[PDB]
Amino acid sequence: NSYVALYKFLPQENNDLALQPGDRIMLVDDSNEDWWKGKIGDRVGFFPANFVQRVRPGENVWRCCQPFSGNKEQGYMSLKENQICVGVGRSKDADGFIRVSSGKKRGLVPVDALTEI
Repeated sequence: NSYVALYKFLPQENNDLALQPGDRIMLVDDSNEDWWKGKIGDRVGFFPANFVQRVRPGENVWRCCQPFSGNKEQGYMSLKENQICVGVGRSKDADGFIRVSSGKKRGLVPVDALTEI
């Protein structure tokens, strides 16, 4: 049931849940395709389904600290500053990169383009 927020979300309705990038969220209800219910702290409410990503046990959450332009055809994923990424720290490679997922995309990014939330 564990997710992370990818983007800022300001509540529109009383029943909404405010999100900040990097927030850990417990999923409560994904029965609607557009609006999911979840919990952060003691707050519960709705947010856009596409604003979150799964985080598995033993996965790290990072934010991009400098932009990276990546060649997608070779398996590199471009990053914008403040973009949220999920991966496993010890999977970093011999060449200064690491594979991470961000939203629906995945690829190699520089280790030095990432920092802890």
